[PDB]
This record gives sequence, structure tokens and C-alpha cells, in this order.
Amino acid sequence: NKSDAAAKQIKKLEEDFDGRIGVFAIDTGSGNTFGYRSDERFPLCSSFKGFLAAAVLERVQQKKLDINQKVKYESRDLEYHSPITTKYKGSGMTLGDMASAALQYSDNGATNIIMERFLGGPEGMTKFMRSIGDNEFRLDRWELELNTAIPGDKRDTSTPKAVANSLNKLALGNVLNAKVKAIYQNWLKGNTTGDARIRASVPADWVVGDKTGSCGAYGTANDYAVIWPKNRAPLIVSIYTTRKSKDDKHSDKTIAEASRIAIQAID
Ligand SMILES: *C(=O)N1C[C@H](NOS(=O)(=O)O)CC[C@H]1C(=O)NNC(=O)[C@@H]1CCCNC1
Repeated sequence: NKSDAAAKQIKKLEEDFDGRIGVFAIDTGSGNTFGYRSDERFPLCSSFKGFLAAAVLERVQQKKLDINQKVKYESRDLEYHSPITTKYKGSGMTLGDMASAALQYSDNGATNIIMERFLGGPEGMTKFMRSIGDNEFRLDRWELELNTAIPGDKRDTSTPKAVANSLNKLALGNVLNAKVKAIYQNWLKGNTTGDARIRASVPADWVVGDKTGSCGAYGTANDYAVIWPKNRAPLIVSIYTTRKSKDDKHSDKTIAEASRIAIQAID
């Protein structure tokens, strides 16, 4: 009834945007879901960095790593879009601080360093997501190569549904204890890069945690979020987009409106 109209609306949106929109939303109370192109592949871009942080936290909780471990990198020519690591260089950075920088500011120096030293490369990141029962996610390349967003290229992709399921397991399920889960949620709540996406679609009084991606090619951009409405149980929203040609720009507005449509569908 509302699920029907919604599919109608996303389709129109998609035609208006001249591209592909993948949505999966969960209301964790009613168990209700909504899905449009939900098992199609879309590029991850930066969005996997949210899953990266959870992988570090899991190691932390098994006491293979200490969250306060200093990591040195003064000899390293930092990658593009490494805001936090650039302002810490020469002093070391705690493991937890690197992870949260990756997540909340999408810092590519942080991401690469974590994958190189602690997580066993893109293959390691893929291993982690399999371990939580995500069979769709794959990470094949490093920053920044992984942002090529070539249509029909399967490297560095997942599905909207898979992302949403995995986000639910990590932020809401039993992969992390009470303590480390709250840390992970606080990181997600302090993401600085999603104000015009999922965040722009909800009441200001709802708490949102989110992770964005913007490949910068084929107008590919995304956002996934845990939303805490008050007097109601958490929602999961997963919004992925790509466009026809290489030069096409991404659209924040489209993601906000797609988010809004997804949310109404799961009242
Ligand atoms: C991740 O997707 N990133 C890093 C950064 N933060 O993104 S987001 O706010 O989380 O969405 C912004 C861009 C993106 C990334 O680095 N992708 N590629 C580029 O930015 C290249 C720079 C030159 C032209 N586009 C490709």
C-alpha cells in the first residue's frame, strides 16, 4: 500500500536523477523492511570505512589489540583526504583514534594504515564481513584506487540489503559487547560528513549515526545510518546510488529524498 507507492516514488526519483538507486530500510521493532534494487551491486566508496572501524573494535575486544596503542607514521607521505592524520603526524595516533578518524572524517591515511598493519589488507576486510555472515560485501583494492566506480566492475561493491544487515549486526546485534558497541555507536553518531544525506531526512530530535561514500565518478554516492527515534525502536537505512556517465555529479538531495521515502515505507 505504502510499499507500492514508495517503489513508485524511488523509480520516478531514479528517472529524474538519470541513474540507479538502491535502498534497504529496517524498522527493528516491527521487523518491517523496504527494498528497491536491494540485491543489486553498488560501489562502496568510503562507506566501508564504517565496517573498517568495527573490525578494529572486534580485535580490540578479543584483546589482540589495545585501543590506546600508539601508531607511528611520520615517514609516510599521507594519501589525499587524510585530514586527521595530517594534523597528528610526528606524534603517533592511538589505534582507536585512527579507526574513528577513518569513520568520522573518512581519512584515507587512517584507512590504509589500518588495513596494512592490523587488518590483513582488503582481503582481511572481506574476511571480517564474511565472519559476521555478510556474503555480498567485497573489498578488492586500496584507497584511493577503490573509488573508480566503473559500471559492471564488481570490485569494491556490496548490495544495499547486505550493508543494512551488516550495520544492524554491528551497531545493534551481538558482535560487540556492551562497552565496545557503545564506542562504535558514538563514533557513528559523530560522523561529520552526512548532514545533507540521511540526517537531512529525519527530525532533528532523532539521533543518527551514519557513514558516507562519494567515489567522485559515475555520480556514485551513498549513506548508511542507525536512527534512534524517541519512544520507538532503532531504524536501519541503507542508500546507494550510481549514474550513467563518468562525468555525472553525485546528488545529496536524491539520497535525502530516497531516505525520506524509505522511512515512511517502514512506519
Ligand atoms: C570516500 O568516499 N572519499 C573520501 C572523502 N570523504 O568522503 S565522504 O564524505 O565520506 O563521502 C571524500 C571523497 C571520497 C574519495 O576520496 N574518493 N575519490 C576522490 O575524492 C578523488 C579525488 C579527485 C576527483 N574524484 C576522485
